[PDB]
Amino acid sequence: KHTTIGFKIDRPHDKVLSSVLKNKLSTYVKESFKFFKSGYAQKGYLGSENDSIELDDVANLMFYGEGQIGTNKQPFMFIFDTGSANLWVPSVNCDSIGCSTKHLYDASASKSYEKDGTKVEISYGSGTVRGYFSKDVISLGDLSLPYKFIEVTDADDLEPIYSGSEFDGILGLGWKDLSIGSIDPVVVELKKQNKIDNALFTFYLPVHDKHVGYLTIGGIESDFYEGPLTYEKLNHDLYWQIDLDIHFGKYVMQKANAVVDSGTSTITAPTSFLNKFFRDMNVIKVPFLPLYVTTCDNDDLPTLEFHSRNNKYTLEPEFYMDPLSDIDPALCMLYILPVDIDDNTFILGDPFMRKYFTVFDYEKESVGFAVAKNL
Amino acid sequence: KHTTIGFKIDRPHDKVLSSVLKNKLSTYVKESFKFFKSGYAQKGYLGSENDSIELDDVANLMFYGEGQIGTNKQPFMFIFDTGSANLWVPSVNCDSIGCSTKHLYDASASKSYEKDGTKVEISYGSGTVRGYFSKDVISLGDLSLPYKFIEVTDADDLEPIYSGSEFDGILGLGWKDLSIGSIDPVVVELKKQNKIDNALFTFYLPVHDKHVGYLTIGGIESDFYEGPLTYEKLNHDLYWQIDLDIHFGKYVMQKANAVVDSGTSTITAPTSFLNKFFRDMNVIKVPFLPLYVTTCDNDDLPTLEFHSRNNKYTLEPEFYMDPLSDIDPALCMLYILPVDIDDNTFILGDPFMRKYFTVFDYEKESVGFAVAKNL
Repeated sequence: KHTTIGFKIDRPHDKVLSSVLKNKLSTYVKESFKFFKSGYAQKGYLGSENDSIELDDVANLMFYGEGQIGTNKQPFMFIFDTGSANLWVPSVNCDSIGCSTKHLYDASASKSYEKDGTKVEISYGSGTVRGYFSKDVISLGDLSLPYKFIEVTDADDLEPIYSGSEFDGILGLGWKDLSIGSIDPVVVELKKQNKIDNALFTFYLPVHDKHVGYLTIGGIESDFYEGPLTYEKLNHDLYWQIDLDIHFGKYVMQKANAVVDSGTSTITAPTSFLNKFFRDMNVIKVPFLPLYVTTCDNDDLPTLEFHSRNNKYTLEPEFYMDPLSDIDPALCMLYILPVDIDDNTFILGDPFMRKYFTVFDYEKESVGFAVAKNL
Repeated sequence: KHTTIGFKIDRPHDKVLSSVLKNKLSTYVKESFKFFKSGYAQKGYLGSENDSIELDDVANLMFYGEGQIGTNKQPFMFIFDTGSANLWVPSVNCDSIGCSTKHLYDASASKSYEKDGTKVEISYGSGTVRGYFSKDVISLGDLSLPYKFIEVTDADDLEPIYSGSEFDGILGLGWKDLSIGSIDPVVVELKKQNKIDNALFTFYLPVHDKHVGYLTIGGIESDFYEGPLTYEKLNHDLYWQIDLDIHFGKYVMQKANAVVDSGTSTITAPTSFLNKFFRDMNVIKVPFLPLYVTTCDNDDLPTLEFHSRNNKYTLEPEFYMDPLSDIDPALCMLYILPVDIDDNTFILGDPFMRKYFTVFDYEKESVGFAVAKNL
């Protein structure tokens, strides 16, 4: 009924596990864990100021390569960003060495191009791009619309991520125009132009395949979930985040800020909060590897809880643990990592959304949750 | 000619390595080193706020020799400690668990015992003993004098080192500190009572028997050194501390304070200074073990230099490293540790004393160094 587009996910731990096998670091990982099990060193290690998780360690990049712009169907690889409204592609006029390997946009080749030319710059966490506004028809599956996007002519300040990544541009699934302008995100614009039923999108992330996800635009496919669909009002005008009381075992943070983001590869929690939980659960960090590890048969590990005013969400260990099958199947890595955004911000990333189908509704200014149906 | 007393030497790294072996951590040590010298993550690794060197446990060298008290010459093993000015033995009145295996002083069995009874608490490293003052005849080699010392009645806070080591008490070869007590240390008192030629003592650690050393009291034995013997005036009133410019390869600290110490198993250096040197030399800390390791075939390791106003002392790599023969004979441990004791302060412990015959002169308020005679 509603347009569904498949995407692929670049899982950050895949290159880490690859490196571990390639550099013969399996024994190092195993002995590191064994060392805290030898009881020699008392504490159990959870990292340091220099040995800590960074935002890049939890970036779950969502790639979509079927989008096209203009009458001559110019192809691009996009990544999704749930944190902003902007859509941009690199210009044929971009002279950056980063642009030399990308699919470029050529306005002169599209009969539906409409000039704007207003100079603009936008900044992400990984850097800044500059260019100017342009309008043309963007196609995403069976949806097409004239849309005002940014044509990037300078991507020098998006280094080293840009030249080292396989995307051309970014497609915004958030609220905030990062520029001086106030351009609606593409899902809102689709609704404004009467091309979809409602200004909403959903994420279905199949539990059986962690490298794929599905984005549905314009309405809810009930085949994706079972049981109640429940909504939580956003606690912010510009981001998909909500208020939740969050329980990690006996540790509770009341009225936490929970960001819902399929672009984050793990659950994240404030470092001080998570370290108390991990210490109790005999979880350790492998020194200078982005890996938190415990035994798979660890029967202290609880079902996480997330309480709103009216609803209660839970996440069983099977969703936030995965065995290190190529190292030692008795050892599991955890998909809960420490990230300090502020005092009370958690991110409900990929593992949460493998259990819960999610609805992002611009009209209702709410996120909806339902237990995903595994197909 | 002058009184020479032999002593046993207890080096703390032997206990560390025995524990590594017993706990089957040899592979952990080797793989940890292989990980970090590989430089995969960074040019690590040198510890952190959550992986630190603890001075008192890690580097507690013990020289211990025989002494007697009382007219029935009750025998004790004393630590010969240049960092303190107290003399104490455990009392028959000590009911501490740790005292149950020690030689205990019995005042009632000595005709020359004179009561005092003033109660005191004195500290050593992270530990303290409590007891009270007594006076009796102390015998050291062929010397004998009436002396005021402490009978310890509570050694509970000197655990676990007390019950884990062979010594009974401690003999102070340091300076009187009136904020602790007013008793002149035994070597000063011996000269006061005209029982030795001069208020000085020396240490000789012959290389041909590494588990034994020699304390000489009252004068300098020519048999123990070769070449010139040069003195350095103390730059402190309470400690055997001197002013040096110190070279660790290309890293130079001007106006360093260096304490010569019979209770320290390593050279110690300020962390920021030493870490620069270790990074350059591919020296790595084994995480959560007090071991700094490199390959034995490391040709970059330099002869350390110690410059005073008039003299220059040096310490070749042979003195500050040793192969880890029972773990991996291709790896060597370094006897240099990062400890922040105070501004610009280094300790010259065992590795320095193994090259240099050392003279501690109370009258000249100086230390003296000469190359020790070893065939």
